[PDB]
Amino acid sequence: SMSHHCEHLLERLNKQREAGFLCDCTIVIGEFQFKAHRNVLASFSEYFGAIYRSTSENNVFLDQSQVKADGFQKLLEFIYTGTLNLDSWNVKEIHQAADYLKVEEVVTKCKIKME
Amino acid sequence: SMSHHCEHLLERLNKQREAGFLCDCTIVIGEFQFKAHRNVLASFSEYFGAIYRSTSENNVFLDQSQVKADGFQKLLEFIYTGTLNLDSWNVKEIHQAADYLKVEEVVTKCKIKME
Repeated sequence: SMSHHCEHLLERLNKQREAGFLCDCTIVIGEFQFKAHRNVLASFSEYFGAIYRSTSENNVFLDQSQVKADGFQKLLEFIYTGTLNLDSWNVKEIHQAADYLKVEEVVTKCKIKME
Repeated sequence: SMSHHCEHLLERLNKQREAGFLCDCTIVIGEFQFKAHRNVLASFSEYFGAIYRSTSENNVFLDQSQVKADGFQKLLEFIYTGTLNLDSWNVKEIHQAADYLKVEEVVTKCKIKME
């Protein structure tokens, strides 16, 4: 019932994101743009949460010298699915994205892996 | 991990709602107003979903002859917690709200109960 309720929610939220529906955040990293929901990002990222206490601008432009787009892609997918498939090649970038954006679930999963 | 992920999300989304944070929907039923998130409402209510394909107005004014505020309160709490505590006195109104707002999880739970 509760796994069913919140899993329903998460699937729908991810369907909306993939459809570009109600996405009130656009995250920019160089020539990459990502559509998402501010309430969802705030739920997992202290960086985005701190931002949305400070401005109503939808667009957040990230420092590309601090976050790789491919890292953020995997991080966003994790936020919207609960899935984090970490391997030797992507782990550093994903770690870097989650550390910069303060998504501590992932940071810890990464350094655990990095061993 | 996944129950943990989506339960985290849901708790945060409900904390945000109770704080009046990022709530881009105000639902009005007579002299009652409710703050919520449009993406969350759309995930569970075909009525609200159909609305957000049609307008960008945040406020939705409901027909109070079709939905009681106390019914909608319990329905909203369910949406944001996964919890639906139905008893003889509230079940009709909650049913009426979920039928009008097409939240089929609840409609069925109600008529199941109503036996």
